Amino acid sequence: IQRTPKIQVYSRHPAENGKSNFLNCYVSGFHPSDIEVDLLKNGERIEKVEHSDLSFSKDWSFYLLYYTEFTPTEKDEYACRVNHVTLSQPKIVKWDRDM
Amino acid sequence: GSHSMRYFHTSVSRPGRGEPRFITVGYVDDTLFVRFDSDAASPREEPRAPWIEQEGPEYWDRETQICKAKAQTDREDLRTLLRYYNQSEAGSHTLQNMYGCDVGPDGRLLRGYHQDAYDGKDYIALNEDLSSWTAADTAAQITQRKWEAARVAEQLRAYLEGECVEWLRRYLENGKETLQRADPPKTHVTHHPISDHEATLRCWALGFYPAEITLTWQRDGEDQTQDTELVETRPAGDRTFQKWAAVVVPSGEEQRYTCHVQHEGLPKPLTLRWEP
Amino acid sequence: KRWIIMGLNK
Repeated sequence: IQRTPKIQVYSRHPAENGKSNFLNCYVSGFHPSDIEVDLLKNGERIEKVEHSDLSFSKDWSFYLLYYTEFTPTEKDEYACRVNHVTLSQPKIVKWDRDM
Repeated sequence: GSHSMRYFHTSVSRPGRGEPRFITVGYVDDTLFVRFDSDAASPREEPRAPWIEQEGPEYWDRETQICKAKAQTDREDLRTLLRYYNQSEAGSHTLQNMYGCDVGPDGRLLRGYHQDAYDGKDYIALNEDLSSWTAADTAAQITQRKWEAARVAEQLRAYLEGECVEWLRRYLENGKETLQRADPPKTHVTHHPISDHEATLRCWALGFYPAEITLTWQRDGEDQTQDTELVETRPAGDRTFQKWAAVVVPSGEEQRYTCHVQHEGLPKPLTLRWEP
Repeated sequence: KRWIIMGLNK
């Protein structure tokens, strides 16, 4: 069995341009556990990104939080790029500060 | 209120790339407090909450020994299950296990758990009686026969009714500052135009703990279950959680809509309306 | 506090 990841990209605190915050990509509901997750700034991979230890939900599907410190601006674009065996190509979800 | 302790374990084989990866984490309620990862440079059980740091080196050495032992039994079991399912040694396979206890406000055992899955599917579980097993298939029936012969259930019941409850009580006291504090959600309603004729109303709940929460939209007192987009509750990264619920509303009918928020940190369930 | 048991195999 294979289960494709759900993806949410969001900040720890409400986004205010020029104020330090954390950018989060929460991936969940997936199986198997092998997954590639990158945080992007203006299309390019962010280097220092940390993640939680693998755990799972009641239906056995896995979840992980990937995160990095960031200071958002008006211009800068952020995104989460996820690859998994269930995906024919990597899925990119853009950060929308209203979601 | 009621509380829980849970340990989660995952082993994932990787043929050609060394021994299976083993990761285990422990939670009290929605708070991570210990972890062990076989791929760490010097793998040890490590603290992940401040209230567990006070446990002495005997505790940490023993918890490390137990995790390492579980990693080993899982490695053995992955090989065994290849036989049970007539599978080749070429592929990656996954074993998962969760166990633990729920207690009520008085600290008595409400329910115990111990369940296993192979390749993301139920394999074998201890029943709620803590005395019998449910095996998912004929392979798992072999394990059931073995575990019945080794009186596994009796020992598990002893743990679940004893140490599990007793140490959960200990942790709840030592960590009472956080574990016994509910942080209520900070709530707001936002409005997002889609077109001339419609807009999105999004009801937010931020910074809450524990994760359990109910967010619902009503239109003139009626639940909009079918038309509400509800995102999965998500971690903020600082102990707390976030969630939102959204409805698409015909422009003009906004006031027929109210968002309702239930959280154990809320004395009265909340009623929110959109305000321009 | 983890459960301790010996050579529990499937």
